[PDB]
Amino acid sequence: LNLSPLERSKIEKQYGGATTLAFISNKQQELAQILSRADILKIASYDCAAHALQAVLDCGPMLGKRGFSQSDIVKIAGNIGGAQALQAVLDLESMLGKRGFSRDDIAKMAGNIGGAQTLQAVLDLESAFRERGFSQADIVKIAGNNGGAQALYSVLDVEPTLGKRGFSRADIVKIAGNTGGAQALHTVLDLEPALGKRGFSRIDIVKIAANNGGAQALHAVLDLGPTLRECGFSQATIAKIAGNIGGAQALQMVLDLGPALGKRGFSQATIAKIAGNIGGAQALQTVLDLEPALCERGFSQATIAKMAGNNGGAQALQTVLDLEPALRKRDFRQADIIKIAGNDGGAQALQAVIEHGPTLRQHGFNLADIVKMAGNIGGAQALQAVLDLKPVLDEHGFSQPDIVKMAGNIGGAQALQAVLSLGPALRERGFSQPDIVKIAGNTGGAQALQAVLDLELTLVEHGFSQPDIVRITGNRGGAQALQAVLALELTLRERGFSQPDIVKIAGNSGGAQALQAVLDLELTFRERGFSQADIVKIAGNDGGTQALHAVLDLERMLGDRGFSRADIVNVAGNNGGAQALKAVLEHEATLNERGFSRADIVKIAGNGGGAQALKAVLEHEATLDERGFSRADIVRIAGNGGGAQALKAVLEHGPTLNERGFNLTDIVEMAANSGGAQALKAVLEHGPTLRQRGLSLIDIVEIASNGGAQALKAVLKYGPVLMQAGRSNEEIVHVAARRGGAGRIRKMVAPLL
DNA sequence: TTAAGAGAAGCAAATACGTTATA
DNA sequence: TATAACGTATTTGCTTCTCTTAA
Repeated sequence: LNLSPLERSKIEKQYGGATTLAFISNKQQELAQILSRADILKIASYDCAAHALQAVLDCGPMLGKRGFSQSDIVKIAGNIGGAQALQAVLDLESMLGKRGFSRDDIAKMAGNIGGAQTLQAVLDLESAFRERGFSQADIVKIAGNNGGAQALYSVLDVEPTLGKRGFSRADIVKIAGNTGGAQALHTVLDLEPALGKRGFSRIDIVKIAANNGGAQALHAVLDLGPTLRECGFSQATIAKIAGNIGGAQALQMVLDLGPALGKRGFSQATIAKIAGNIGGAQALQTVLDLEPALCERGFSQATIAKMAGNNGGAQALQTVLDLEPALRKRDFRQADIIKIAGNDGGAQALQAVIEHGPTLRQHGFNLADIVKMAGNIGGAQALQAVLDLKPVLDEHGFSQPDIVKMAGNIGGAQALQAVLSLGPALRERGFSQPDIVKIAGNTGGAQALQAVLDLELTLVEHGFSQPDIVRITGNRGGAQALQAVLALELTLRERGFSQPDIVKIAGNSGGAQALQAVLDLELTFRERGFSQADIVKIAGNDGGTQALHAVLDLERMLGDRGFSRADIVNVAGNNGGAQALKAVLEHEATLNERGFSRADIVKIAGNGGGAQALKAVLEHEATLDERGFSRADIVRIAGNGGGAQALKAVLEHGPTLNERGFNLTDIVEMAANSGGAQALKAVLEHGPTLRQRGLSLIDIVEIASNGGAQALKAVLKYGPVLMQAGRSNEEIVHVAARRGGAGRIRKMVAPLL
């Protein structure tokens, strides 16, 4: 084996690694019979691998046949004391088997440090976790971390005393199910009293403690807690910082760095938002050390605080400091850069962009696509998976946008494999190809495709159908919703609900939480009393359960400020309704002062984004009066989805469009639609060209308000071509000035291109 | 050599909020 | 109008590396 002198040193730098490097290049051929070159080098990357490699050749073959996988074998031998843990499978892989333990089960105990004497700790307290309430499953999760024998021997010791102290058995498990959990428990048993007497909830104590190094986080609260409060930090905010891996390091780093960041501009809420992830301590230190080099490249400190405000943000800030020059010397705009690094693992997505970006444009993909596939958590995996799978997907008959669809969401790497693995089978069930692309086309897409295959048969008989199985999953509800439909549609079919009802409530992101939410709330709603249609209206949108709970919490106060039932439902019955309902109560005061009636607030709030639109009607209503717009006009412009954006647009492009010849009434008609901000934008930049081509002012206004930005961009691209082919201006305008005008125009060109 | 523990980075999935385009 | 279809934020939950301390 020709080891690159990099590969060598990575073996030699281990405690005993000199002895190992001899051993591998002595018994090459033996080892070659069980291990790949990768497997070897991975085993040899741990302290004393000489003895671990010898333990693969003694116990490995005699474990291929005891029911273990070679992938499992490596994960156990490759580790500190990995030779003891492998010895301790051929020692007791049976006394555990004789007690109903899987192979993945035994593998999961041995595949961390200390694995050997944890296996024999399970062997002894399978009977004391038994007559204790604890399941066999429990035992494994606790023991699936480094040295979980400490965790086991200690759960048995703290459970009695804090079983009777407001802690679930599945809180005890959350705490001990982490490397260094013995510490975690023993630190709780001595600190939850002092923490209750400081206003910290029981749930909070759980979260603070249920990470690696939970014990350090727990003292750090009793140490820096009070001192953090007298800086401007909530007990809510404090427990969010400490609720992560290295909370003790994030807290301490806030103190050390906060007042220095709080003078560089960084608001205390921004700072915490950065300190509130894993490695929050690292981000903080990195932000303060890369502000200027970044302040001098076009990065606003709100933009800087985004890149820092995720997992491994410290690594994001640096990979951008170094590679913004390169990617800007490529064709990437600052906002694209921030998308590809403003995610967890952004440093990786970035490097992956350079590493595959050119090779991808060659494959067919423009840069809007590459930013879409990289602008996700795990975008590095996403781009790499698109390469390796590209020829395959083409064979299976998938469009290029159909690739960027599946690849464009989180876990897109996974989604692509799933449509190769599953999918050829899914046709046999009777699903369409675009039906399949919908299933794979959202987050958790790989997961959904499996769920469909597992469940669709039992579902169709249960009184549902494939078309509204596609509906439930293409609409983001996913695997979770399909499992929840299955297990709940019976309780739901005794409480009075219909199938298109159950379909509607499932057919949204979060729809599994909603199905259960209705079940828990439907009575109290009916008690108040809203009808079933109301419950379904409120529930059947993204974030359903939030909306259902907010109504119940606020229906009183709203009815105390002039608003009717049918008002509350209309404000609740869109995405963000929970948000829309809190904003009504908070901005209803000054909106009555500024000339807006009750039914108007409902008009402004009774769409998705109602919280934005109400706030936006609080900002611009002064300076829209002094431009000439009536109150009634401000209500039309805001009273659509995206209302907030269309009021910013009427401000921003309003004047520049006046010169061009558009009257204020015109501006209103173009802005008073879903997408109005874009209709104005498009008229702004494409209006003058269309005027040079022979189109009326009135023509442009007719298209922009029927119509829309899309229909204008289409007249723009193909108008000339339709003319050359003998179409008239009057034709092209009548056809584009309606709903789906864009598509109508592009169906009119097509026989030409 | 083997354990124990602590911190950080990255990946995937689920859920929540918002904006646009389409009859 | 209601909804399809995106675009992103926020939240949970791992697995995997690296690193230190300790015996």
